Amino acid sequence: GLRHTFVVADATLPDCPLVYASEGFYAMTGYGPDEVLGHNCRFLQGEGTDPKEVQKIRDAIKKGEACSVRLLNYRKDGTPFWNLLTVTPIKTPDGRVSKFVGVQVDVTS
Ligand SMILES: *[C@@]12=NC3=[C]C([C])=C([C])[C]=C3N([C][C]([O])[C]([O])[C]([O])[C]OP([O])([O])=O)C1=NC(=O)[N]C2=O
Repeated sequence: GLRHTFVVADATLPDCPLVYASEGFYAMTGYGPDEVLGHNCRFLQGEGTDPKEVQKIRDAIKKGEACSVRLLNYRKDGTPFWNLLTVTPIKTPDGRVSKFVGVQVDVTS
């Protein structure tokens, strides 16, 4: 298949911190678990990140809906790369959102 990464966000906490990331996620971005875990994924964002696309993710999280955007992210070394992101809400049986799962694909080609 195509190369991709994977993270899990804990919705039971208010700002959706990351609680597990795939080895590809650390290797793609250059950040380590000690600088990724516990934090919201937005640290990957930067000057060229489109605020309208960011808005689409922020609303989907509030609304508990899946979303797919294309964002300009930045590695730890500041170099940019294009990240196609799909966020999926994971619900408990009672309809409540417990976790958000994100597949990140570098589509810089
Ligand atoms: C990020 N991946 C990512 C993965 C999950 C599971 C979730 C829930 C969010 C992301 N984001 C977005 C970020 O965490 C945040 O939700 C948005 O920026 C909108 O909220 P704010 O308050 O900051 O406007 C991801 N953002 C990225 O830029 N790159 C990803 O890989």
